[PDB]
Amino acid sequence: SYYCKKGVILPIWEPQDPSFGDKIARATVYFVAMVYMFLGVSIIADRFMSSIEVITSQEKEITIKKPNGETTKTTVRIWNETVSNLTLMALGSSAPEILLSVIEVCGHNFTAGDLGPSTIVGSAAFNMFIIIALCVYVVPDGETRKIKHLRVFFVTAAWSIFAYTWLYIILSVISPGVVEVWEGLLTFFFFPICVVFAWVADRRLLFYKYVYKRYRAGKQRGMIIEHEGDRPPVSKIFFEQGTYQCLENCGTVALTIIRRGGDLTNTVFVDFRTEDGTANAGSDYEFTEGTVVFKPGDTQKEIRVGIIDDDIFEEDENFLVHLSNVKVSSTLACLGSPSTATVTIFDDDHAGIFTFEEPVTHVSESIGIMEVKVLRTSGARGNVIVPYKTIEGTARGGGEDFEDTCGELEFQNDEIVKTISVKVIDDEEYEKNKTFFLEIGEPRLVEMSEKKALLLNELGGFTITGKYLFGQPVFRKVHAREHPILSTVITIAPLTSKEEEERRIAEMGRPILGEHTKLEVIIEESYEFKSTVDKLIKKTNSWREQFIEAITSCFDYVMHFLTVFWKVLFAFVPPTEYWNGWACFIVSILMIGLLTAFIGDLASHFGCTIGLKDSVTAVVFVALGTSVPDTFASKVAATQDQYADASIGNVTGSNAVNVFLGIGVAWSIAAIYHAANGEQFKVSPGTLAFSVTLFTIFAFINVGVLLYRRRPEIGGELGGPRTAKLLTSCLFVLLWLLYIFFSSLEAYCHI
Amino acid sequence: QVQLQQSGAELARPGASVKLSCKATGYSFTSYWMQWVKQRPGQGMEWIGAIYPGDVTSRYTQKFKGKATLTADKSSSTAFMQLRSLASEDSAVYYCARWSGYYGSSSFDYWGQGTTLTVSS
Amino acid sequence: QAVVTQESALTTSPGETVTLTCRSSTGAVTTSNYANWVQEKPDHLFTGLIGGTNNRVPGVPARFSGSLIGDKAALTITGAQTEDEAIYFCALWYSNHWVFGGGTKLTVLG
Ligand SMILES: CCOc1ccc(Oc2ccc(OCc3cc(F)ccc3F)cc2)c(N)c1
Ligand SMILES: [Ca+2]
Ligand SMILES: [Ca+2]
Ligand SMILES: [Ca+2]
Ligand SMILES: [Ca+2]
Ligand SMILES: [Ca+2]
Ligand SMILES: [Ca+2]
Ligand code: NA
Ligand code: NA
Ligand code: NA
Repeated sequence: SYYCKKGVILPIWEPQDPSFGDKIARATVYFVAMVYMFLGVSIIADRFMSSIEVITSQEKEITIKKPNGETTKTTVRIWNETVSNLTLMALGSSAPEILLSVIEVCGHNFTAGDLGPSTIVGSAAFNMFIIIALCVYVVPDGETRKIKHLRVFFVTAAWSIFAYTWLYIILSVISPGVVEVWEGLLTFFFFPICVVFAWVADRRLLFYKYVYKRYRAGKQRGMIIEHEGDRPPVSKIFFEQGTYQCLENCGTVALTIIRRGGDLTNTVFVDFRTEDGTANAGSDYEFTEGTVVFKPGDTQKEIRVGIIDDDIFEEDENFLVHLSNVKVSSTLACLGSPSTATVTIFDDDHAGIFTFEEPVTHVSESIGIMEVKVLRTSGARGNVIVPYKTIEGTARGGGEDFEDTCGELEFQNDEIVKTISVKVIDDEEYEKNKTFFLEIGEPRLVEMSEKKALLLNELGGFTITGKYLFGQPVFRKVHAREHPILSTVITIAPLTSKEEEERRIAEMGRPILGEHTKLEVIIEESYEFKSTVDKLIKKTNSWREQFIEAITSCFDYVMHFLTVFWKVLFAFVPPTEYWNGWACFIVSILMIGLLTAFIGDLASHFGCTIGLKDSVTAVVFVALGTSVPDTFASKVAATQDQYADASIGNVTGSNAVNVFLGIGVAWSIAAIYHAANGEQFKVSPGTLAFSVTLFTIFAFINVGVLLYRRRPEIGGELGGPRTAKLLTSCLFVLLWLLYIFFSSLEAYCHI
Repeated sequence: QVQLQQSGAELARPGASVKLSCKATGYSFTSYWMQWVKQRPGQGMEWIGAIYPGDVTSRYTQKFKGKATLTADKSSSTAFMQLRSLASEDSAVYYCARWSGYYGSSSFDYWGQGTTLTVSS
Repeated sequence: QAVVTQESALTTSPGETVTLTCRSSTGAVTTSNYANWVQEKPDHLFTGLIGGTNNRVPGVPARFSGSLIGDKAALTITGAQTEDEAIYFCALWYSNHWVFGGGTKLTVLG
């Protein structure tokens, strides 16, 4: 229609439907005024977001020690990059969409208008496709940004897409064409679900306290942004060698007998038999007898002797293998040298020697979790319990500089390393040198075979374990803390002085402590934080500063003179330092409310002057103009961070709060107002129905492509290879152009 | 308030066996090691061994390996040391000492009052 | 098999500083010997003073310190009191056993 309803503030330009030239004259005024307001809103919403940054940031005082007597004192602010902090920043930039929907309903006598709901659905398309496409491209070439936290991304992105699906449900599925009171409130009450999940995710899903911390300079004067990062000649027969060597776990030892000399075209018979030395048959090795036949043309024959494995520590032991009874079928063959081989068995059943890698270690306070390796040296036999604890030194830590930890490390069989995780508290100190200690106690062998328990003379209680090791049942020692059935437990419990010697060697293989049993941990300041503060001090009455900054290279002159009216006007906003950011917060949200009252009028009168629908002018123009604050917030996090969580999450967080507060509050107020009059609140579903389904179909394509860029050929959601970088960006811009073109046609009934 | 209280003075004949007790109170008995130490006049002191009552793990010196047997009764929070085949050298004073299990800390924190054993006929 | 050797006795006056020596037969006392210093009062009262060559037991007076001097462990008493008259033993940790010293009969005049 060509008839314009009177706005909240702006009067109707009269007379209506004047001519064709006057429509061009009037619409040019409305378009330029609306674009100038969009320029103003981006300036004030930037300052509104910076005030939110100060409210949610802790203020720290930095002492800067110097070799001279004078030491300068500086105060900074650390803004933690959490999901709970980012969902408030996504809330701050969505104030133009949220306020416009509420103002339009309440301003126009609680009647559903096309401009507000469409600029929220149309903002989702601009946010999901255009902003994400730009974040893919701004990452420098050769660098990727990957979503580290994919469980959180799935839950949040589903909730944002469901927000627009749920909007379809209340308009078309449940009581179509009418919004009920419970429908309006339930839309609003999904917003606290976003808030609680953000708090839950920081506590348990992310463990933000214990991630590696990185610091970057914020956009404000003294703000420092802290985020997550990645934590840094007749024939004769004789043995080949004459002395063979083997481990105990070899299974069999290989001996090579050689017939050499004489004539090969003959048959040679030789007998072999093992004889006990230091190692005894049936206990350390398998007794073996046999006869070796040398065929014509055959020179060497391998024989194999079984080596019996066990669990008990022993010294190096040896046994003898002899050759005898050389014979020839049908002198010619004799017994050569060496005629006897000595096989020496190396034991490997030492339970271990436990030590630290180095005696002194240096960690930064931003490490989060530090992992200290405890090494097991010269043997890894049996299960060994190694107690450990933390000792306070200069770092008095009970949550102050670190978290006290103690316990027992259980080294399994054939396991040679385990780690100790100590939680180091980050305090944002410019200069720090604190010391605490980590010590390991006497190791105890808690799991062994039955015969080893005889040799170690263990007098405790054992429960038989289902595990088997070297063909014997494995027994585990009962601790006092454990309460067993007491029928399950077994007490395994004049020696010949050879068995006494067997016990003495067996105790030589019990677990002991190594060179470094105490670790000194020196907590130091972060190099990244120290360098960040050093960046600040190089380049860093406040009422007066804003007005001097308001008025100040040809391209810069164009932008300066365009926005000089806005910068001077918004220099009357209180400085963010007053009332801990709240003085700036109250005044900024009032001005945002004022300029989106004008935008609602300027967009309304622009459409009806040229016949453009409020659905079309909200999707194309108002949706793009109010997402300028969201675009710069995502772009900075895409480049300056290390991951893509904050950049993509700002898009997802914006999309959710647009529906839940922008439409939830506006339709709650309208439905309640009509219910007090005993009347229904009627919203025409047809315009919004096709828009929200077109978004969700296009959103799954966007989410699908983002998940497809996780392959190692691409490497991450953002950045990546340059040829794939353009294709992802051009596809997502194509999805937005397809959305706004199809939505415009459906508005005009062109299907 | 850690206290280790031992049994009284004991006289035993040569070639016999004897059991000595040390009741520990004021701390968690099963989570700490117990040191057993021997004192003779003019021969300094000799470390007999140690026992961990939680697992009943033991440490001994080669000389006292067969001579002394270290046991625990965690229900009554008592540690026992049994000497077998007594001789004239065994007349001494025996002590129990608390150890936390870590070598950086003191290995002989709290001592018992000492039990004197006399082996004579 | 090692033998730990100490001086037979030490004699000091109240308020002075005394140093007690723990020597190892096999060589130089290291931090892997974990030198312990314990105290025997009259009538068989034993107290553990220092363990781990440096660490001092809670409740021990602050005048007792342990250190490594040269090739031997040392107990330093700064401002010795009249109540410090006792017999001091040093225990050194070898691979699998503790060896105790002879015991210094430290006496303080009164
Ligand atoms: C069912 C819940 O629905 C919700 C839907 C959207 C929501 O908004 C946001 C979600 C994620 C955000 O960043 C993710 C992120 C950032 C980071 F720095 C480190 C790790 C991260 F995973 C930011 C805003 C919220 N809060 C809830
Ligand atoms: Ca409905
Ligand atoms: Ca063997
Ligand atoms: Ca053997
Ligand atoms: Ca073996
Ligand atoms: Ca073996
Ligand atoms: Ca922090
Ligand atoms: Na936003
Ligand atoms: Na916005
Ligand atoms: Na928008």
